[PDB]
Amino acid sequence: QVQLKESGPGLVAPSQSLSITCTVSGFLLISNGVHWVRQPPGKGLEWLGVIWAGGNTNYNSALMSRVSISKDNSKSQVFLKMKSLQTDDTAMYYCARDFYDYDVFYYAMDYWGQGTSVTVSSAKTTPPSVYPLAPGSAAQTNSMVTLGCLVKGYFPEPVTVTWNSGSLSSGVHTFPAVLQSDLYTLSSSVTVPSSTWPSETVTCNVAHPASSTKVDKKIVP
Amino acid sequence: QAVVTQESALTTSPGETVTLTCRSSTGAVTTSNYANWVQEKPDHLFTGLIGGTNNRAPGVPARFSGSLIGDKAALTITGAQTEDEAIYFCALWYSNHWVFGGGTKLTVLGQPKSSPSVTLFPPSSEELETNKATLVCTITDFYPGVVTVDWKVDGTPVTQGMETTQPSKQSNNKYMASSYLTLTARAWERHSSYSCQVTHEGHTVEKSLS
Amino acid sequence: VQSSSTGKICNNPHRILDGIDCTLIDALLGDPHCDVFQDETWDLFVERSKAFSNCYPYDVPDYASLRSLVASSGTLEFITEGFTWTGVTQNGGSNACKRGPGSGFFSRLNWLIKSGSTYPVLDVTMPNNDNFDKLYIWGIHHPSTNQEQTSLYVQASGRVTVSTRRSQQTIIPNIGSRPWVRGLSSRISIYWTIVKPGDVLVINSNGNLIAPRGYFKMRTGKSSIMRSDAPIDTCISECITPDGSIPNDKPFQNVNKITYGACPKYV
Ligand SMILES: [Zn+2]
Ligand SMILES: [Zn+2]
Ligand SMILES: [Zn+2]
Repeated sequence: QVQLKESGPGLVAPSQSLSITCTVSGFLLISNGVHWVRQPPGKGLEWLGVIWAGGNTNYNSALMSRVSISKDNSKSQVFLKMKSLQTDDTAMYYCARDFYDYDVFYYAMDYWGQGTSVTVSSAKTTPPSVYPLAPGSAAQTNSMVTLGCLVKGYFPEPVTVTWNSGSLSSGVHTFPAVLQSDLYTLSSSVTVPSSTWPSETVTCNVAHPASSTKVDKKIVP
Repeated sequence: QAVVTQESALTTSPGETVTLTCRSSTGAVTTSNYANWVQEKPDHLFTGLIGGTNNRAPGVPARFSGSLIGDKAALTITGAQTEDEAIYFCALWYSNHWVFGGGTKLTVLGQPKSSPSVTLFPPSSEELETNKATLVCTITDFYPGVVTVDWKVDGTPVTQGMETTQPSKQSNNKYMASSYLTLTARAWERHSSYSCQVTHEGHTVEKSLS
Repeated sequence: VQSSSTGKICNNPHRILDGIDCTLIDALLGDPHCDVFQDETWDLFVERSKAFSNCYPYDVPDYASLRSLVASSGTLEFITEGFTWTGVTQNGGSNACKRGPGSGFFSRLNWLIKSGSTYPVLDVTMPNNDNFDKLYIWGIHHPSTNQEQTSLYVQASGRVTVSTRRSQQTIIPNIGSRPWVRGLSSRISIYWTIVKPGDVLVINSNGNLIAPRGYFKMRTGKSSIMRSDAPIDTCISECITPDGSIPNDKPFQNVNKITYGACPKYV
């Protein structure tokens, strides 16, 4: 069957050269073209360029000055080479098969690859600083008090928030990280009954694998 | 080359017959454009749907149809099912150059509307000691998965330092989201009231502090 | 006079190849349903009536002649070669000749078409260094519309020149709509070339080429082809006729003007 896989770096610093590889199976590069489509986080797709079965290429007018698609027909590998990388380039990079119907005469991108994530960051692995979040404005509304826990500026992903080392599970809502500055900040909140806090201790746990740091922080009222 | 434009998001319910559309800045979408309709499922696993404007790709259920409706291209899900929820991308060919559309988020209401639980958290003494203050507003358990977050300072509208995470599905399939307002201790002292305004399904539910 | 056949064609002792529903030429070009005859060999190749093509609509001018040259050689041994087409998309195919999951074409042929924006002026050359003749087979494509012509080969009118040191065929496509066959009003036209040792096949074109995948090894015409719906039996017999086997004991036979093997003279 048709099949395309992308294998690349995952993390490259601004001003270096990105080099993804789309390894195709079940069809020959002399029989079809291969396209490169990139999807930056929270954005639409972007077509980078294409390398035809004949070897000639066609790039996206914009990024053309920095892109360069090639291929080794005998290895079944297409090569997307990008230079002068800049942060914006953080995106999912996909390669999809170019298809042309001989009987009806139309182009189409039929086989999409699985994709490969590439982050362009100049940041060193830095553990997260963890600030506890308590209510402050006690409106005394209802029996469900909600605590929080800010996991500030770490890199790279992921971190692992946990409350009371797992004892609290009901409504632990842990949101996705964002990218303030150049590091990932994230937060997590657990909701408990007013007849539990400050009565009992609700503690926050933030293990961050990449930098072997594991901070616990008790949320006081 | 040109700019392919399409609905931001569309919300249907099972049964209804929806029709995503695909416009071209440069004019009408002819057969010359080979309108391609890719379907992006969860966690970006793209799948071809229709090609060359109306040629239904193999696996694709009969219910998806390609066509030209006037001067724009279209796709019509006839009898949408919950399993049709996805971002539907339109791509238009312009002389050995492809141009995708913004993509459409299709919602297929399968459960009751749920109102978000808003929460505004004030900066922590700790974070403040290092001369930075970050307001954390956690919006949760809303359905359908779409909200608009707006920040306010002393009643006036904020336009800086705010960052809102895109909504994320939950285990119960409702949704959670988050917004942050980042200012320096000094600027945090400079005002008295801070508010997070969560707009979801017409109404706006805000929380505020001082 | 010998004037009667068993009615069957005895499987012994000549190597008799029944093409079943493939004619020789279809098995040669490689109609998907004759994939079984690949590299096959025979003394006598019997073509039945059933025989029906079932791939891209084509016509072979000088058919009966190209048919006979192959029939005689008695081998269908194809030899792939390293043709180098740079600038065009190879492996073309169609729905009128499905294979596997979809679009297919003749196994022994390679449909070239544009590579994105263009179709360069192709011009390969392949030398016959060997000690035997080579029989290349190629074709030219005739789209039925100037639209098709341009979608596939870009150029508004193509051309195919297949020269060796002594020959020179320059056929140019002819756009127009022919009768519908398997959904097509288009056609390909099969041509051929034999390259003598120390010669060079030279393919130059800029459109419509239906490129060769290699060459057919040619031996000496000792074998032959014959059309007959005669059954094949397990028996020994030396004289085969379209009607069947007839004994070569008598000096004259009047059964049929066509026969294979040590046979009585026809009357
Ligand atoms: Zn909840
Ligand atoms: Zn103020
Ligand atoms: Zn004999």
